[PDB]
Amino acid sequence: STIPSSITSGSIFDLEGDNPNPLVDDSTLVFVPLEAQHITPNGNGWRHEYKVKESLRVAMTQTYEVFEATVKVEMSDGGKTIISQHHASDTGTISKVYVSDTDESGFNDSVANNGIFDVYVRLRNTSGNEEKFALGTMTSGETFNLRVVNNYGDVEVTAFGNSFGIPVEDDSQSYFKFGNYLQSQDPYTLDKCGEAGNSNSFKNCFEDLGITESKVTMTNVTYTRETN
Ligand SMILES: [Ca+2]
Repeated sequence: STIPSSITSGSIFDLEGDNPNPLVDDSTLVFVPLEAQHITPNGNGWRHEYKVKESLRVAMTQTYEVFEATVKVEMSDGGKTIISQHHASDTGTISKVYVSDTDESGFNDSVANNGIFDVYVRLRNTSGNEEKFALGTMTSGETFNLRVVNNYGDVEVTAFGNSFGIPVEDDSQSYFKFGNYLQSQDPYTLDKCGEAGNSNSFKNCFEDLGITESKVTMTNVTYTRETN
């Protein structure tokens, strides 16, 4: 199936990282932050992703959205990226889906820099605390199915046949984003590398971390959005 127009045309999503464009063909999206190298003032790395445009943003509890895709990940050992997330008005996050090869405990692998990436989700509950849940593991080159649903405040994520969801902290100007947001972080110590707003600092970080590859390919993509 071809990538929906809401994404390709910009009717719903704004692009972050113009070059190269993620649409490599009518049916494929390729996110390569090491090439797009898009930065934001508070970002901690490089990204290549789409975000629901500002004018359409409403509260999490005021929208029904469903994002689904076949996701292939090719990345160097030790890499860590966020491939989908619900962002809040300020600097807050509501939901985040990761593919990371770090030593953070609590997942199926949790062994830094060994080529086996943990795929998990972090959801911020109504008390403002994040609850994390392991979905599966994968090695570079593998593919999995991702489905994220925000049912008017109740967010659910499914991957590898595993599902987890809870009602989340509401935000009046929330917005969904997806793609490849590569995190500048040491996989062993989890310490952040680089300086905010300094692209060259992140360039050096990824070089020193040995992250020379990070490509998230998405196919069979679908996105539904109903705001009331
Ligand atoms: Ca690992």
